[PDB]
Amino acid sequence: ETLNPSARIMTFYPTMEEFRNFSRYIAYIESQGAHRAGLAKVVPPKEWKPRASYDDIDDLVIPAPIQQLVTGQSGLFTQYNIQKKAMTVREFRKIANSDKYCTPRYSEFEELERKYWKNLTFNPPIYGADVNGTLYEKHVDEWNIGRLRTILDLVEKESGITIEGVNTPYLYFGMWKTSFAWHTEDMDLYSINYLHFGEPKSWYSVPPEHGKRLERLAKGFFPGSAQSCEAFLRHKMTLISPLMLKKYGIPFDKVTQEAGEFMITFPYGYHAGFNHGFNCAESTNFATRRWIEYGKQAVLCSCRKDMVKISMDVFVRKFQPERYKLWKAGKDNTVIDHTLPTPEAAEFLK
Ligand SMILES: O=C(O)c1ccnc(C(=O)O)c1
Ligand code: NI
Ligand SMILES: [Zn+2]
Repeated sequence: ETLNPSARIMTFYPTMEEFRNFSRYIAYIESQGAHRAGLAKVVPPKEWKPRASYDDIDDLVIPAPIQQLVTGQSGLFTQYNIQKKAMTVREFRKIANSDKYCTPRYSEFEELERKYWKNLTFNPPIYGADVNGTLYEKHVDEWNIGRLRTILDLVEKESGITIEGVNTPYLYFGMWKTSFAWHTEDMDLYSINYLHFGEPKSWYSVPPEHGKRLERLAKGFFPGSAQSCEAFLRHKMTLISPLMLKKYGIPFDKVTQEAGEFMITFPYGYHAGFNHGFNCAESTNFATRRWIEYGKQAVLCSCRKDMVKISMDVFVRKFQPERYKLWKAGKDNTVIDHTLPTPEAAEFLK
């Protein structure tokens, strides 16, 4: 509880030697208290690239682009998705850069941020979100989102189950004012986000240790949603402005991600944000030993079929054998300490 006492978003510039073992570097950033913010930025070494170029992708199909209709006022919004017809990246980029949807002119990011919160209910944009794929070359051995080699691999290993976007990669083609609503990951997992190219993506984050304060507040503002689902934030429809969070005393931080940067999110780290203009991001979830307890305790959406539920059985039997029978008989009373680094970080703590 002494590392990163302010729970602020940290940034890391590893060398190529530090960069190589993905799981070990996550254990390192946690030894530095990065997980306390819920969100960390890792800027990869200059010589690292995941792809020779992106010249060849115009013909790539976005099967289900989503028009984002936002309704609300005074810092509180609900985002509704309108599924559009499939389109090629070529088609998507022409719409993104057209006068009707392009990024407005601005000086500071604080200026663009005001325009985002002022305008998010007007001129609904299109997000090429949740596209099954990867833009990593097959030989890329470091921080390859298609194969991170974390203990999350036990899901597919033990059961054969693949969960799209969770243990497989997703691409996201943004335009100006496209959004991701406030959410934690499925099963309160970690996630990795790489911005392959284009305009920036801005992020807000609430520290895991304060996640419950955010839920209590969301539940107050959206009482119908709360009555009808145990975890409605997981619908990823709820936008809440940082001025509202400030007004109700929720600690949050912000950060802008540029092309070529990774963002890590941590178990129970609520995050939200928006794209600045035409870009492309890739992400997936992953786990460390610390996640197992979060997985066991995650409150899952109780109202949608096709919602992600992972069996924790394999993880408890393997990594917590002494609590297995207790947990099974429904008696495992463990309280999560959000400040604690993952066991794998021992190495870096003397
Ligand atoms: O679309 C995004 O940018 C984004 C960012 C962070 N997280 C998610 C998610 O679906 O968890 C989506
Ligand atoms: Ni996310
Ligand atoms: Zn639900």
